[PDB]
Amino acid sequence: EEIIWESLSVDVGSQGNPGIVEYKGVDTKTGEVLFEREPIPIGTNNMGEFLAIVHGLRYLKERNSRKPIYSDSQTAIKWVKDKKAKSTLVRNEETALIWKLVDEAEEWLNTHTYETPILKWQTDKWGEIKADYGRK
RNA sequence: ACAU
DNA sequence: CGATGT
Ligand SMILES: [Cl-]
Ligand SMILES: [Cl-]
Ligand SMILES: [Cl-]
Ligand SMILES: [Mg+2]
Ligand SMILES: [Mg+2]
Ligand SMILES: [Rb+]
Ligand SMILES: [Rb+]
Ligand SMILES: [Rb+]
Ligand SMILES: [Rb+]
Repeated sequence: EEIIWESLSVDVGSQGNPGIVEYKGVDTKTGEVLFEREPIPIGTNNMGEFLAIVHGLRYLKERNSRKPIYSDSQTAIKWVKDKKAKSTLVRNEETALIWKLVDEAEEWLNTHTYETPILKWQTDKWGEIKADYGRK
């Protein structure tokens, strides 16, 4: 219904899908960029959306912050809930890095706890999430 | 269909 | 127009 402004918003950006993937997290209220991942040569939109949420969880936990996380990705929210990124991307030498990071993010989820609400950013009502890359 |  | 996902 209403935006929870006291929150962290995350999003993927890419060049191609599959293609070069990056992600970032921003303060929903101010747009301040709080973290940005260096581009990964090949990944998918959904893998990057998943990594962005898990990075947000780790970022907030390290800082003892109870803020929720907004994501625009129905898929990645479910993958985090399930602790399992069900990507179709081939696992090969070219995709090794993204898959390593996804595997490590799942491993983190399986070894840590959090109460962080992971909320759907309602793009249809609120416009683009504040972490968006402005590329579409 | 919906979400990217 | 193409792609990734539930
Ligand atoms: Cl990562
Ligand atoms: Cl909340
Ligand atoms: Cl959702
Ligand atoms: Mg997104
Ligand atoms: Mg975006
Ligand atoms: Rb902590
Ligand atoms: Rb964009
Ligand atoms: Rb979107
Ligand atoms: Rb589709």
